[PDB]
Amino acid sequence: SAEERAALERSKAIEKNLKEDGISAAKDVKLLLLGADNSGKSTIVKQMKITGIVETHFTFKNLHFRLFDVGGQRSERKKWIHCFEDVTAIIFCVDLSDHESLMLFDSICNNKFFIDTSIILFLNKKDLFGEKIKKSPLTICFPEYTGPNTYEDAAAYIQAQFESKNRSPNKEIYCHMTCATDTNNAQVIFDAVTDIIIANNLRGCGLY
Amino acid sequence: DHFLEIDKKNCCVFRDDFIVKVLPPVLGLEFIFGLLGNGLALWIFCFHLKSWKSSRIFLFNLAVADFLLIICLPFLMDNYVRRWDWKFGDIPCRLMLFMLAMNRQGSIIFLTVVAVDRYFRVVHPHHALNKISNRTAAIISCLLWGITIGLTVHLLKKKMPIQNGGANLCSSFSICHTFQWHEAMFLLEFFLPLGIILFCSARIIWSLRQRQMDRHAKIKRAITFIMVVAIVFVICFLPSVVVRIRIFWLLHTSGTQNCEVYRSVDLAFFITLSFTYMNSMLDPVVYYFSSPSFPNF
Amino acid sequence: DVQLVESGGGLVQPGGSRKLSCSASGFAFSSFGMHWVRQAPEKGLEWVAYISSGSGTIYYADTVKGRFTISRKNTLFLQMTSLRSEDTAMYYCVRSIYYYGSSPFDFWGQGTTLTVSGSDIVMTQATSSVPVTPGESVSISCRSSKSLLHSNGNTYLYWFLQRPGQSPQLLIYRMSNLASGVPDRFSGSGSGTAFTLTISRLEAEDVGVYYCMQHLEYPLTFGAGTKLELK
Amino acid sequence: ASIAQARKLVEQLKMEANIDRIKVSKAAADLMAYCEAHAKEDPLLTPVPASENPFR
Amino acid sequence: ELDQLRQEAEQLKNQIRDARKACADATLSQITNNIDPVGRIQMRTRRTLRGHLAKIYAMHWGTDSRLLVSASQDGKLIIWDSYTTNKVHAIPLRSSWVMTCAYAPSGNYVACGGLDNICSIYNLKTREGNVRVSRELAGHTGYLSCCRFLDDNQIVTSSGDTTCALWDIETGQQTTTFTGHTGDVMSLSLAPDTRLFVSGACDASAKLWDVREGMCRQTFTGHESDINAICFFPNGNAFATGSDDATCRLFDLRADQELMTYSHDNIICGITSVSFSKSGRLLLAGYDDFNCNVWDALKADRAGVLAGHDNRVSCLGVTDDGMAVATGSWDSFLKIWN
Ligand SMILES: O=C(O)c1cccnc1
Repeated sequence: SAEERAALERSKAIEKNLKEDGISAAKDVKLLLLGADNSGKSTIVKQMKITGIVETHFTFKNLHFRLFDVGGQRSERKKWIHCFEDVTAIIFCVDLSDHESLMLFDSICNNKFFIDTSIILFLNKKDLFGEKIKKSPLTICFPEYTGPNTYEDAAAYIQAQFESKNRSPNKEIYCHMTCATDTNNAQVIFDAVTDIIIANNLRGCGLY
Repeated sequence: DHFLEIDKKNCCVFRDDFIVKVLPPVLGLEFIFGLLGNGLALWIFCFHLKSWKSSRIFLFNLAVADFLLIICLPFLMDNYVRRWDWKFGDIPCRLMLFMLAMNRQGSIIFLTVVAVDRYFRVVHPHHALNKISNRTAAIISCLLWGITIGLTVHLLKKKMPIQNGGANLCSSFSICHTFQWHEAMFLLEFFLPLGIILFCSARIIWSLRQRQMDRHAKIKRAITFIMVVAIVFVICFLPSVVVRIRIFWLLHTSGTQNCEVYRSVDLAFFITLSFTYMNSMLDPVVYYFSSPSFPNF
Repeated sequence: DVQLVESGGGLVQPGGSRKLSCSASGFAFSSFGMHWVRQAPEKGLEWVAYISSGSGTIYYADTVKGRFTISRKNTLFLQMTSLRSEDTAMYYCVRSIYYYGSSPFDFWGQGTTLTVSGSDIVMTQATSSVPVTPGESVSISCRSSKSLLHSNGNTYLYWFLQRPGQSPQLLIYRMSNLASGVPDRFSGSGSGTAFTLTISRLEAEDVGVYYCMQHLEYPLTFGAGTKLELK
Repeated sequence: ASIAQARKLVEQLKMEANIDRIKVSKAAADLMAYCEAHAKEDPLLTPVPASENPFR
Repeated sequence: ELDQLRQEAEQLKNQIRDARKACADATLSQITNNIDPVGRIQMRTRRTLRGHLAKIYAMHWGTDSRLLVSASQDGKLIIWDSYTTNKVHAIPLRSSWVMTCAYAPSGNYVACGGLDNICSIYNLKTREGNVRVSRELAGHTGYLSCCRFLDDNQIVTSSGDTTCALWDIETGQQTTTFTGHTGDVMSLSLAPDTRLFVSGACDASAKLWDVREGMCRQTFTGHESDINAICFFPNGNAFATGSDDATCRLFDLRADQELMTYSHDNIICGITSVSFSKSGRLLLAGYDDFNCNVWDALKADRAGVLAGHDNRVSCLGVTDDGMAVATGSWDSFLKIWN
């Protein structure tokens, strides 16, 4: 090999930079963030601070969370949603103060790429839902609702109506109810992700 | 069934009547139970599975160690049928003792390493050990094999078979006073791996408990399987080590001057030593009863 | 624009030592491999040292190994010890980058004058000077002791032009390709063991000394140089 | 809205319908003629030997 | 008013169908029945381009058939010397969500785009030695699915806002825009002479465009589902498209209709690329089923299988001299078959 060895030195050097970038990036946790239009997404993005895809990111207990708000896409999901096949979890926001969100959940949580990927479900605006139930009953949004018109039961019924939509048995829907003033969302996301990661490790170990 | 002088020390051995009546049947049972499970496990790991992570690397090493242990067994079946008249001679005797000792040692190492792997995968899930490359696992594996090999390679150096009466003995576990490192190996390979096994299992169980995700059916699966692996280890190895302890207690308190004391407990030793082969025959617990893949196959 | 500037010249006592430094700006220095080349006070070029990207490999000429040392903040150094009477020259800092289609030796610093009180591929240029005038066409030729046409198909001859009072400019690389920014009047030619630059419709801007060079293996050999001289 | 959009659609359909169309017999036969004319210049369908192959 | 326009459009379509059916005097499969089959096309993995760390979505060959650019959702676009497997450049994208890339016919430039809506033009031959963005082309209302250079100064892009567009890379502006699909323009290919190009859309139609006149010149249909990939037959008088309906079709420009259909009962996965060989006699199609199949493009039967990947193939491409056919898949390894 003549001056075709300096070329090989360059090859190895940028192979080294590729691996060094990759092992540094593999420390980050990726989270697709979703919901219907105006369903409070931006508020939990704001609590954590920082026309295409919109990546937010934040750092918590030595994990780096990359938090993709994809809803800017004015096009059908099926032809790009397979980009996000590799995310650690899907974060799904529902505004209780608002029902299209329920059909959207039915559509995504059974999608062929995501039957193995868990959903973290935030029922935003619980306080406004408490106010709403005090003035207009839950039957307006769910004519089949058969139970008392009180927050502690109506809200759990909405939670059940969402969680009933997953048809594959390899996932869990980690619920939460957010009053929109809470700072705890980072901890909720974090320990839901820890459960998800140990479940993935138990699968990878063949122990589960 | 009397006595011996070997290795510059008083030793004893007993060709008791019961051994051919019990041990070759049990050991043949271990041989078939081991091959039918472990060979198919290697088959699955080679053709049915198609990718690796460090966990799968250590499980494959465990299966290999068990395979070589199982491959030992038919000679020993013949050896016990021959009442320890070892036909196959010098080189087969030395390589067989070496391998068999190494395979206990190695299967124990990969049980221990699988348990440590589970600990770091569940108790410290973000830790760097959980993200090592398959090449890293391979070099760790070769070092593990290295210690299991080198710590017992001397069995190729020692002379065998040992001849007395109507027999030519191909064995290491004769009774006698000299504590050659083989005994320290056989003792510590139980107790230190038992410590690691139980520590890791206890912390995995506790972390899944305090996390309040113990409620789920598949997490209940994980919990129970973590515990049964430890129980299998205990029942397979403890009855043999306690008998070696009794042999040393009798040697300490009474010596070899009346070796007829030792006949039945020596028979019991080899009977329970077959348990240590049971740990290999019961290896399906680590690959078939768990996972979705093995019930799917 | 791309720029290389060196410092540390002047008179030195023989047997002494000196460090010469090269300061690089306007380009991604870390990714280049940098050479040192030296011109004796009235003679053709001679190669001195090389240091690759990431400092992975380093080479020296036969008369220099161990007496000098090359090291590289966008700065490159040549550390010289036991300077002999022969080591006086103008020293040029020369960049180069290696990958398929790249163009080594393509830019040369302005250079510092320093003065003091057999298996290698030999190369010859057959004519010391050629008289020529504008509008004519001319030919300069070069030969090597070992064939340069390598198994991977390339033939590693390079051609440089030194106009009087300038650092050399790369004209042709790997015996056919024309360096970027060079007028189309130039062309490479020949194969195997003998090579030829052809100048069609020569101009006063082409008056100067032409050096061929092999890059097949170190130490790199420059030709004796042909002066295409006016009228 | 709809009047202009439908006008564009029908304008396009009518402008496009006027295109001249040849018989499929010809349109297929000369694809065969192309394939057979350049079968001598295709390394993938006739295997190239290792002496000529650059991907040795 | 509107009903009359709808009825007249319907009648225009019935005239289209009548004219196209009138031209179908014989089928390609019937005409080419007597041609000798191409036989069992055996091929082997001469190279494996290890070095990407996430799913690969695109590849493209230089006009010299030696350099190749491959881009993945790790955020790197890498240029490979295919004869030695060396990495020539590695380009860190300003965003990790790439879906397409291209290598200019001169070799001077590389282009890339994806969910950003933006299409970035890298300059490989910079005087500064490193490789940098010469132009970021912006203006689509959705993801850019596919793009190709016509020449160094102008590039054509295809996007999820039902629109293809032609850019002047100097000014960074749309010299022409091609509205007219009912859905995403999922894939594209410029013809050999670059006077016209086709795009396969997620409304299951493929349309023929004129890049000078700026108008749709013909419209082809026949798939039941989205067309994931498309390209011209090397003569430039035919093209072939591959759908998520698990089949490929060959369309003729002058006969305005589908000539042949490539399918088999054991195949249910969608196509992800469909590319001809240099003679046109082979059509190589990449499938979501992890496999890739080589079809005799005249006889319409399986010539062979390029099976080497642990996950779906996202791209495929034959060199300009026909000497090899690369593939690239989501298991992050490109592989050269020959
Ligand atoms: O299992 C053993 O190590 C063994 C078996 C028979 C004799 N000596 C040792």
